[PDB]
Amino acid sequence: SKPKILLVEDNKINIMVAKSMMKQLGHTMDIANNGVEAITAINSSSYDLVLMDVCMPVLDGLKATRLIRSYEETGNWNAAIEAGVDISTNRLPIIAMTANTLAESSEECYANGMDSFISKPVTLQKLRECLQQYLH
Amino acid sequence: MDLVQKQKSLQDYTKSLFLEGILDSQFLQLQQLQDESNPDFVSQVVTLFFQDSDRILNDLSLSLDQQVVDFKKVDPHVHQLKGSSSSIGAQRVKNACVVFRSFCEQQNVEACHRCLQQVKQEYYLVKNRLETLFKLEQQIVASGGMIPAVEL
Ligand SMILES: [Mg+2]
Repeated sequence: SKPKILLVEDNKINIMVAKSMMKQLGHTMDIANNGVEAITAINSSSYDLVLMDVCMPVLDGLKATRLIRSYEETGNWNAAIEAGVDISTNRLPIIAMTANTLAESSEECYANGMDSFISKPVTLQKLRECLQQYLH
Repeated sequence: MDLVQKQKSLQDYTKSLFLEGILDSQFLQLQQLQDESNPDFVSQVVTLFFQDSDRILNDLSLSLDQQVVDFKKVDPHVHQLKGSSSSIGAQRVKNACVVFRSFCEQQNVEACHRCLQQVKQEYYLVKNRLETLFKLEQQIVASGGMIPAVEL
């Protein structure tokens, strides 16, 4: 049972780099390009870890995380439905990837329900440190 | 045609780019990922960078030429270029984009024009230097030589 990992990121360069780093660490990942795609993936698969970009179009990672936490609390996606998202007790580890701006403090990540964060640019050592704590 | 001197020249050239601030240590992360399991990885990532960034710079150029400048159309382009540059270690492009975002925030159109020109100058510089890096590597490899792997 290899751990299942979801990468949520809108920047294609960032995806190619993170994919190769994770491969060297022995992991493959599913890819979502915005919060709506993340929710679609999460609704249909059971992940062991989600790496969640903060700033994305359509639905950002902070709102997506709140909606996933609401789902975990209530058992349904009604918060997401009310927020306009189209949708057809085991707390997901969600790690923010932040971009060094006022709009992306670690405290803000935490206030939207993220468990931890990695400061971009992602490096092998930053990923390693994260995986060794959150993947068993 | 001395391969030992070619390889030393390539090391010195690479070191110069770091000293000059054109590349930062994130570029080394990319070089570390390139191995027998991933042989052209750096060039592949950098080529994607150029493809995407060429398109962004043309889009930004159109957006700043419009009679009424929609800054909500401009900023996402500067943001994307900042992120991409950061992730390949194009430090001077990244820093020019950080300054650009400041003047986008303040809605200052004249400053933004100047910032766009600067980003272009830095982008064309790093493009020239990285295209040349790959040219030097390919020369050595096609001559039966080798680039030692970055084991950092
Ligand atoms: Mg993003």
